[PDB]
Amino acid sequence: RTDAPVSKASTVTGFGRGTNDVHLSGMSRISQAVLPAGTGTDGYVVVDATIVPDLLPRLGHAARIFQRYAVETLEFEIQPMCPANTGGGYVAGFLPDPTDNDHTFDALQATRGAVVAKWWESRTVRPQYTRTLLWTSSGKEQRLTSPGRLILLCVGNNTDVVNVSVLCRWSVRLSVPSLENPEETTAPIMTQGSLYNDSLSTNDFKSILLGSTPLDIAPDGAVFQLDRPLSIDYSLGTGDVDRAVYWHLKKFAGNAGTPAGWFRWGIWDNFNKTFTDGVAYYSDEQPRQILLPVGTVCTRVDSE
Amino acid sequence: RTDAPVSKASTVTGFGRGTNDVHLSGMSRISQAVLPAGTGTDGYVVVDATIVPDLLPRLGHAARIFQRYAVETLEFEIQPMCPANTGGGYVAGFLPDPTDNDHTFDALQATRGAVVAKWWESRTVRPQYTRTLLWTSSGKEQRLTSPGRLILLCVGNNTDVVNVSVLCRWSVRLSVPSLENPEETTAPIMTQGSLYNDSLSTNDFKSILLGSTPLDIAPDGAVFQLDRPLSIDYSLGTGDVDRAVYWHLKKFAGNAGTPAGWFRWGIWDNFNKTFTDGVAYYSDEQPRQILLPVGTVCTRVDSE
Amino acid sequence: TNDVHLSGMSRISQAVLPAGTGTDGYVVVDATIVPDLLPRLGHAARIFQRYAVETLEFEIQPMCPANTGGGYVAGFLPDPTDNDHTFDALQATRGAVVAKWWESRTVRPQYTRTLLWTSSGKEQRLTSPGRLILLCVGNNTDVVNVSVLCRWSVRLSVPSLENPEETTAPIMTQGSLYNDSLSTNDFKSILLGSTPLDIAPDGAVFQLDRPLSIDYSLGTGDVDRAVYWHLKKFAGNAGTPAGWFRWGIWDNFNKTFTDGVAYYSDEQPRQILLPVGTVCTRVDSE
Amino acid sequence: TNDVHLSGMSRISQAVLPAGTGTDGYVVVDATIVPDLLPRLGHAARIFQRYAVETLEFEIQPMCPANTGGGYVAGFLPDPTDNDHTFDALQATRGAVVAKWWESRTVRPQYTRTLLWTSSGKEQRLTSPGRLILLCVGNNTDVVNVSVLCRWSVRLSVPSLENPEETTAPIMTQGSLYNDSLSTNDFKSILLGSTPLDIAPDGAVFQLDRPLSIDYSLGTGDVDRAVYWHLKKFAGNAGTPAGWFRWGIWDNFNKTFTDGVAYYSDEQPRQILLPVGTVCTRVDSE
Ligand SMILES: [Ca+2]
Ligand SMILES: [Ca+2]
Ligand SMILES: [Ca+2]
Ligand SMILES: [Ca+2]
Repeated sequence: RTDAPVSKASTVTGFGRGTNDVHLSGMSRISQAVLPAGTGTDGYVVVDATIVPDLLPRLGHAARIFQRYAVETLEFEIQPMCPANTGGGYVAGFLPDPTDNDHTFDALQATRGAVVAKWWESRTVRPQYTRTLLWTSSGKEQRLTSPGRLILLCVGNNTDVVNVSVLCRWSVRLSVPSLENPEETTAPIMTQGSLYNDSLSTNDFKSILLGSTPLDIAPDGAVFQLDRPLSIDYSLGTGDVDRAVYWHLKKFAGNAGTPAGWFRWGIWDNFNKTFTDGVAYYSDEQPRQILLPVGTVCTRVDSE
Repeated sequence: RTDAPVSKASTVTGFGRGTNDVHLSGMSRISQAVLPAGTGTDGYVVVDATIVPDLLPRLGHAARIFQRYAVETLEFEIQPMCPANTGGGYVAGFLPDPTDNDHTFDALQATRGAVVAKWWESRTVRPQYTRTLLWTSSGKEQRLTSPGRLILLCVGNNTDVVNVSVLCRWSVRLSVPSLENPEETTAPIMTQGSLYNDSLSTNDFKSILLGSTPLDIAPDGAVFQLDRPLSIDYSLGTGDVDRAVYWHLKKFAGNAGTPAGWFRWGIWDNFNKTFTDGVAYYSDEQPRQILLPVGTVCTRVDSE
Repeated sequence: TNDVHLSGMSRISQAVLPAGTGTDGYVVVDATIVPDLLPRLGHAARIFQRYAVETLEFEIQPMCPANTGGGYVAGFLPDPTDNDHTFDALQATRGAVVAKWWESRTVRPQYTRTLLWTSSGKEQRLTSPGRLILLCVGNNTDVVNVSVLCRWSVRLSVPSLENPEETTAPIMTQGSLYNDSLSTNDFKSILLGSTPLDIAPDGAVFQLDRPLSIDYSLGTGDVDRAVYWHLKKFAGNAGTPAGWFRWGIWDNFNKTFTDGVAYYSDEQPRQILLPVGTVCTRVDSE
Repeated sequence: TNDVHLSGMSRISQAVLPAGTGTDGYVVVDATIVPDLLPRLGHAARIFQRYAVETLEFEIQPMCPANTGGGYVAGFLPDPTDNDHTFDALQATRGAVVAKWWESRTVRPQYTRTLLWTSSGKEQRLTSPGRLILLCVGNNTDVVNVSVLCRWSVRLSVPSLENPEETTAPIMTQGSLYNDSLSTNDFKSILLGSTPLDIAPDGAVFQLDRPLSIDYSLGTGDVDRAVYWHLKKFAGNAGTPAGWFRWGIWDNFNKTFTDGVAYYSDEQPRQILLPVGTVCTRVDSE
C-alpha cells in the first residue's frame, strides 16, 4: 500500500552497462598483386597497406562498437605463388610509423622483422608494433588510429609473371564501448602527386597523376572527400572565366591501357546519400595552377 | 641444406582459424512514441517491434561477423514519462512468434510475461523466448532469424499527451564465424494493406495505405525491394495504355497532416549503388487493380 | 532402429580452368551441398525424406604441372542462404585453405549437424548444411583440372520415394536482368552472375520463381506484354563461355520446351525484369 | 613534486528548454570537456600546459514542476572526435542515464585518465577526455531549466601562462553550407547543424579552418570571387532561434569585425562552400 504521487519515478535500470571488452582475432589477406614480366623493376613498390581494423574485414565490423583497440599480436605472411625458375627478388617489412612515406629497400631492412627473398620462396615477417591503445574512429593524427603499414618492394626484375599474396595474421583487443558510424571508421589517404589544371579533362582526371598506391587500386563508384578545396575554372558562356569550388571526388575503374583509372569531381549530398557531378571544366588560356598539392588527404565518405 | 624444388610449398599457416564465439550484451531503446490526447483509443497498436540484432544497434554490428546468434537473456522495460493524472492504460507483451500479426489485448495477456498498467506507471516484461540458435543473415523463413516481437497497445483513452519509451535489455551469444554483408542483415517487413491502382499519384503513393507500423515510421531516402512485382500503367503518348514492371520503392518523410508519408517507386541499380525514379503513372479508364496484395514482403536493400 | 547410417567419399565436382583464363576472385566451383551432388549418397537420399550430416571434409585435388604457379582459396560457407563468393568471406570461415594450384589441401568445415530434408523446399536452410566455394587467387599459368572430393558420413531417417527433379539445389541469380539487355530471342547467361547456371549443361531447363515479362509486337507498331516462367540453357563456347538462355514454355508432362515470343523494344522506360535473388530450380530430368 | 592536484564541483552548463519546444532527439546540451568549461578549473588550467583527469562525474539537476512528464537521456562520450549525438550512440556509452525531467541523475563515465594539454591543438584527442551530451526523450510539457554539474578532480603538471582565447574548445560543423543557402549578407546558423554554435552568444567571433568563398559583383553583370575566414554570430530570437552568421574580417590586433562583401548569385553551378567537419574556433575574447 503506497500512495499515489504526482509523478512516479524512473525504473530504467540496466542502462549504460554494456559489454565492455572483446579479444578477437583471425587472419586476413591484406593485398594481392600480379606483376607481368617487364614490370617489377628494382624498387617497384608492389604493396603499401596502412593497417587499420577496416583493412582486416572481420575486425573492422567489431570496431564499430568500441572506441579503442590495442594490438596484441601481428605477423604477416608473404606467400607468392610462382615456380622455382623466376629469378626475381622481393623485400618486405612493417613500418611502425603509419605516416612514413619513403619506401626504399634500405628503409625496410632497417625495420625489425624485415625479410628478403627470391620470388619463389614464402616468408614470415614478425614485426615490431605499438601494443598501446589506438582509436577505432579516424582522427586528425594518424599516429593514433594505426600501428604502422606493411610495404613490399621488388628487388630484381622478374623474368615471369609474379602472383604475390600478402596475408596478415592478427589478434587484437577492443577496449571501449560506443557506437561508431561506418563513415568515420575509414582510413585517410595522402596523395604523393601534384594535380595541375593543365593536366585535366572537361569532367574527370587520371588517378595515376595523384601517385598514390591506394587511390590507384581503389574501387568503382567510390565517393571521396578532401581536406583542401579543389579549384575548377568554369564559364558563364560569354568567353567568361569564372571560378568554382568543389570538395568531393568519384572513382571510376581503370584499364589494361590505363592501370589506375579516372576521378570525376562533384558534390556528395550527405543528407540524402547521393552524388551530383561537377560542372564542365573551362579549357582556357589560364595560367598554370596546382589545384591540389602533394599531400592532400582524401577520406572516404560514402556508405560502407 | 635443402635442394631447389620445381616449386616450394605453401606456408599459409594460421588460416581459417578465426575467433569463434562472443557473448555480448547491453540495453537498447527499441522504440519511442508520443501520443496526443485524442489518439490512443482502446487497442491502438502504439508499438510493434520485431526483434533482430539489427534493431539492437551495438549487437547488430557484431552480428555481421558471425552466422548464428542465440538469445541468452531478454527483458523489456516500458517507462512512459507522464504525470499521475493521465488516466489511460496500456498493455505490453512479447509475442514469441515473429510472424504473428494479430495484436489484441487478449492475445498479449495470453503471452507469458505480459503486463497491464496505467500510463503513469513503469513496467518490466520478462518474456518467454526461444533460447535456440537463430541466424544473423535474413532468410526466407522468419521463424529462424527472430525470436518474436514486442507489441504495446493502448487500453483506454489518454486524457493527455503520452510519452512512452520502450527499452530492451538483452544478452546474446554469437555462434558462427563468417562475414555477412549489411544488405542481407536487415529484417523483412510484411504489409497489412492492399495497394489499389485507383489509390495512386503520377509518381508516388501514401505509406499509411500499406497499413504497416514499420513502413509508416520508416526513415527518409530509404530504398526498399519487394518479392512481388509492381504493375505500373504507363503510356507511349498516343492515348496508348502500356504496361511497366518495377520491383523497388523509395521512402519520403511524412507530415503532421500526413503521419506516415510517401513512397516513390523506381529502380535500385545495385552494381553502382544509385536509385533511378519510376515512369509517369498513366491515369486512365482502366479496371480497378490490386498492384500489391496484403502480405507483400518488403526487404531493405540500400547501404546500412 | 529405423535410422540408417551411410558413409563414403565422392567427387562433389570437377572443373577445368584453362590456360590463362581466371584471375584473382574467379569462382571455379560453387557447390551447394545437398545429397544429390554427392554421388553415392545421391541414391540413398532418394529413399528417405530426412538426412543429417555426421561428418564432412573436402579434399581439394588439383591436377596440373608442378610449374603452374597460380593459386586458390577454398572453404565451406555454412549458410546455404549466403550468396557472397568473395575471398574475404571465404577467409572468414573455419576450415578455409590456401595453396598453389599443384597442391591438394583439405578443408575442414564446421556444419549444422542437425536434421535436414532431402527434397528441396522454400527455406533452404533445412535442405543444406552450407556450400563450398573455391576461387582463384592468382592468374593460372596452365590448364588446371581440379577435382574436389568430399568424404562424408550421414544419417538418413524416414523411408520415402523421392522425385529426382525435386532433389536438386535451387540456384540464385547474382545479377539483375535488365530489359535493355535482351536480344530478340535470348540473352547472355553471364548477366545473371551465377556460376552454377553458367556451367549448367546445354539443354538444362529452369523454372523461375519470378515472372519473366517479354514485351512483343504484332508488327503494327503495337506493343503487347507476354509472361514466361521457364528458361533453356544453350551451351557456351569459346566466344561466349557463359552461353545463352531462351525464354519459353516448359511442358511438364511431355518434358519439352517451346521457345517464346520475340522481344520488341520500342521506346520503353528503364525496367528491372529479374531482380537479384531470383530463384531458378532445375525442373528437367537429368 | 612539481605537480598540483585540484578538485571541485562546478556547473558545466545550463540550458533552459522552454515549454513545448523540444522533441525526442533534440540536443539540449553538448559540451566538449576541457578545463575552460569547468569554472574553477578554468583558472587553474591557464597556468599550466598539461592536465590529467583523476575523477569525473556529472550530476544532472533539472528544474521543473513535478508534473512535467517529459524525459531526457544523458551520457558521456569518450571521443572528443566523435560527432554523433543520437540516443543510440549515447545509450551505448558507460554511465548513460535516462529519467523524467523532474529527476536528477548522476552519470558515471569512463574517461581517458591520461595526460592532456590545456591549450587547443590540431588533434583534439590530446586536449579532451570526451564530451557530454544530454538529449530529449519526449516532448517536454513545461519549461525546464536544466543545470548540469560536474564534480571533477584533476592533476595539473607544468607551469605556464596561457592565452585564454586559445584554451577554448573547437566547434565542428554538422551540416554543409551550400551557396544557394546564403542570403545577401548572412545565413542562418541552423544550417551548420551545431548546438554549441547555435547557442554561442551574440557577437561571438569564429575563425574557420576552411575558406568561405563569396561570389560578388561590381554591379556590371560581372561575377568575381572573394574569400573570408571569420564569422560573427548575430543572436537568435523567437522567430529564428538559431540566429545568423555574417562573414567578414576579424582584425586580431584591434579585436574588431568588419562585415564582408554582399553575395551575388548569378546562374552559378551547385557548390559546397563549408563541408561537414569544418572547424570553428572561438578567437574573440570572452
Ligand atoms: Ca570513436
Ligand atoms: Ca549468414
Ligand atoms: Ca521429401
Ligand atoms: Ca599550452
